[PDB]
Amino acid sequence: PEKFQHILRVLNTNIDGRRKIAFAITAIKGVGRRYAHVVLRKADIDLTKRAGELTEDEVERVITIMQNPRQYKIPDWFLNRQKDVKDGKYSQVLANGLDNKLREDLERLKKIRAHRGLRHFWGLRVRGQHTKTTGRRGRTVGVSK
Amino acid sequence: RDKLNNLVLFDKATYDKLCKEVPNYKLITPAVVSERLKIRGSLARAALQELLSKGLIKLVSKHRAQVIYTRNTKG
Amino acid sequence: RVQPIKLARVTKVLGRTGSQGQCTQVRVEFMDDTSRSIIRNVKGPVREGDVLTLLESEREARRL
Amino acid sequence: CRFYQHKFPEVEDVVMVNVRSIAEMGAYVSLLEYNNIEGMILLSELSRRRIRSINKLIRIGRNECVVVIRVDKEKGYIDLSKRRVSPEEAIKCEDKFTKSKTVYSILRHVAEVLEYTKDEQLESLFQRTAWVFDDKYKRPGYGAYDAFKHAVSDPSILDSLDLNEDEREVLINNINRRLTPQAVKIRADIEVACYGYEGIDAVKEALRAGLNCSTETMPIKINLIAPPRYVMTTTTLERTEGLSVLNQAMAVIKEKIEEKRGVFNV
RNA sequence: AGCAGAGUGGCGCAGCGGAAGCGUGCUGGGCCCAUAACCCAGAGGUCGAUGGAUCGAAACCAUCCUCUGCUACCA
RNA sequence: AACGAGACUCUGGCAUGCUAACUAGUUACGCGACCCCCGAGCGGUCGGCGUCCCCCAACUUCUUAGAGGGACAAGUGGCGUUCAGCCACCCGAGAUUGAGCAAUAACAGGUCUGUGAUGCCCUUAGAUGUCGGGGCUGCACGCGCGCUACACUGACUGGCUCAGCGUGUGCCUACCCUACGCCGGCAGGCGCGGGUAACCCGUUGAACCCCAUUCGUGAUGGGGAUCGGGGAUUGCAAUUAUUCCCCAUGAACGAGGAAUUCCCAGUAAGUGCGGGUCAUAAGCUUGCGUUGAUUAAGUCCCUGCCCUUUGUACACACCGCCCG
RNA sequence: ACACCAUGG
Ligand SMILES: [Mg+2]
Ligand SMILES: [Mg+2]
Ligand SMILES: [Mg+2]
Ligand SMILES: [Mg+2]
Ligand SMILES: [Mg+2]
Ligand SMILES: [Mg+2]
Ligand SMILES: [Mg+2]
Ligand SMILES: [Mg+2]
Ligand SMILES: [Mg+2]
Ligand SMILES: [Mg+2]
Ligand SMILES: [Mg+2]
Ligand SMILES: [Mg+2]
Ligand SMILES: [Mg+2]
Ligand SMILES: [Mg+2]
Ligand SMILES: [Mg+2]
Ligand SMILES: [Mg+2]
Ligand SMILES: [Mg+2]
Ligand SMILES: [Mg+2]
Ligand SMILES: [Mg+2]
Ligand SMILES: [Mg+2]
Ligand SMILES: [Mg+2]
Ligand SMILES: [Mg+2]
Ligand SMILES: [Mg+2]
Ligand SMILES: [Mg+2]
Ligand SMILES: [Mg+2]
Ligand SMILES: [Mg+2]
Ligand SMILES: [Mg+2]
Repeated sequence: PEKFQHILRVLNTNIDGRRKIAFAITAIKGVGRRYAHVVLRKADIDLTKRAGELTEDEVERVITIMQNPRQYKIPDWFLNRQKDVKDGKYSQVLANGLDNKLREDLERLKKIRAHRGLRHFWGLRVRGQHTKTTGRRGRTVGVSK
Repeated sequence: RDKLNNLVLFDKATYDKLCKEVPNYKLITPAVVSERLKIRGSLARAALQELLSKGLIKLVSKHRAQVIYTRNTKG
Repeated sequence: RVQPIKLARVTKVLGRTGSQGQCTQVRVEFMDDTSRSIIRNVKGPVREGDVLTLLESEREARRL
Repeated sequence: CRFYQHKFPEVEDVVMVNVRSIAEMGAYVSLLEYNNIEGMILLSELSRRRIRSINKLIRIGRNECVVVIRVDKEKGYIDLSKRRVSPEEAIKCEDKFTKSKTVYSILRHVAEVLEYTKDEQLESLFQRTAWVFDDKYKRPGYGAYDAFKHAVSDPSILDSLDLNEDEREVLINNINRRLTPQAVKIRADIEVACYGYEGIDAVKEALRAGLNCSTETMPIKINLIAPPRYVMTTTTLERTEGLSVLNQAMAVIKEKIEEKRGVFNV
């Protein structure tokens, strides 16, 4: 039924219209399953459609709700950047601002040279896990001279 | 693994072949219909429920993990 | 090289043969003329009275 | 597809198989000088002397040349052996294997351009063309490769039956990258030691007369490996024609330095 | 200078166009109370360099370079 | 004649026989009440559902726990020098539950870091007898016990329906198990009660399993490592994230080389629940239930053990001795 | 009708 164009190019990422919407839009970063289901419910569109069955007047509404969530009554405890450390905002950072925020957070930490930044610099484990018997990336060392 | 490129929904050729197989198959299950054509297997369930609605196939068993139909309780 | 199959009935259990005690010496008659008897080594849990199938009945078992 | 006129292997033939894996009773193997049917080499049937570990004399993923001991064409069983494999048989088996792979790989442009939707195209092409390409000199000792050996050196056979489209200019190109060049070795042994000053322009009356009764300018080899042993080779032809033109060369070139002064080796 | 042979894993080598392995060495496991022997896996490749043919090469052709044996031994 | 084995103690299986129970129940109807006709009928009388309420009702079947009983190779047939005993079968709750305890002789086994057990040596005020801070967790690598997975005999989302062994307010020591109302998406907060316990949490609404949805062979909605941002609680103090919750990032892994461990029936394995440590907290261990197989009824091959005969140049005992 | 099986702070 209705073999129409399926491959979508949503902002800076490729979606396949061969999948269901609630699991197709998770291909974008910052959008998981629990977030995408809510973004699709608030937009009043159906949830049994393949992602190719959406004409150009649904996708636009879906993304404008996906990017301005607090406008459409998506709560605060549910967003992936809350009390933004340097601006006090609440937001979902979605596609490319995610990598920029992550690198900005790592660089902020390394700047004041806190301990987390020093573990991020030396490529070690940042939480409090033992590193004596895990990680194990290098090569075997020979004991016979 | 491998690459099974199945169809997410029918086209007219597969759509007529799906109605031209009804008298042929003694056992009808979603997996058999998936293997005959190139169907995403979750579309085969909808196709068989549609065929059942039109009286074209007869349900012999339905369970959570298995469904079975047969051709018009004949032959 | 061409021989038919022979069904044989077990009439006595002798002992357990093989390195691990893994097979059994058994005496059988031939289901056609009871006046015949041979000794075979059987692999499974054989009782007395069972019927074995012989793919090669011109052989006989020595041991092991 | 199938590499051989015979669909299935026959008893007492050396098939060049690919060991695909090993079970508790035997190495199951992919036969590939035939279709890709499964076969088994039995672990008892694998050596005559004691084996220290099996992961040496078999390794999964190596092609090797093993004989057939039983085939059941009824339900598709092949049993194979490595006890029953001769080094002299080892000489000829991968010869046959590579000569069959050559005809399988020449039958690719066909599948490259023809109805490659199915692979029955290549099966049909095989049973049509390659079935008859070897039944003419098989017992004399030639496979399906002799037809194509002749196709560019003497094209009369491919046109002696059906000739198809866009297959000629592929085979008459590529087999003459590999099989055609002549085994040239016939460096003539011209040994002389003269005591005259015109001894260089006295043989020059024959220096151009390597091959006689031909054109003056036809290309020959100008050689010098030692002042006492001059050397000659002429128009290449084929190496028995090469020996026919060369047979008197050592003598017809010498018959000019003997006449002036001094007696040489004949 | 010439002939012949060779150039592929640290080292010896196999590899008759559908294309990277063997034997040894190296490192770590196994087996044993322990060491050697023996078993396993891992690491390490401009297939001498440069062009060309071929649908395609380490392999065929051409030029050059580098080793080894043997004569030439050459103002 | 003595010890060890056996006997012995706890435990699991059976008693419609005994003893006797609102801190356990059943049945009956006294009942009374709710509800539906769901049956004859009217809807009432008769019935059907009730962890709804009562009995100074009758009783002990289910629950509890005491006393006795009961199994002995006793009966029957074979094999046994007709002895000791073995196999099969009837009857039966059962014809071979599981643990505790355990000898002479010994080991240069472990423990001086359990001890107001302890000899000798050392130190003893610039202490090797107390407070603050850091470590025991650091990471090229080698190894051991384990948890979660590699998905369709599955994951997800709903619905349905069943346990047993336990623990519970602390003396110095200050903290226990929780019902039910409200507030919050969640972790959690506030307010009022019960329990020193067959009395309250609790009829312990456990998980796997069962019944329906969505997915569809694609490292995918399998897997959940690593990492960013935010919110709670314990505490004197959480950074080297104590633990918990929420949105996001989404690695290896497609059944595992040479080797090697454990296991015979309510057992292996799957599955959850308690106790121990515990201001905070289990991928550990120690117990409990729940679903519940395949394979054996053997042998001495491999690794060892026991008894006899035999050989020895060993006795620090073959991991010995010993020749050039 | 018998493959290999060396040595010991
Ligand atoms: Mg006595
Ligand atoms: Mg008796
Ligand atoms: Mg009975
Ligand atoms: Mg007992
Ligand atoms: Mg003892
Ligand atoms: Mg002590
Ligand atoms: Mg002391
Ligand atoms: Mg201690
Ligand atoms: Mg003190
Ligand atoms: Mg301190
Ligand atoms: Mg420690
Ligand atoms: Mg341990
Ligand atoms: Mg599990
Ligand atoms: Mg536990
Ligand atoms: Mg507690
Ligand atoms: Mg605990
Ligand atoms: Mg512990
Ligand atoms: Mg063992
Ligand atoms: Mg004994
Ligand atoms: Mg003695
Ligand atoms: Mg002595
Ligand atoms: Mg010794
Ligand atoms: Mg000595
Ligand atoms: Mg030894
Ligand atoms: Mg020595
Ligand atoms: Mg010595
Ligand atoms: Mg010694």
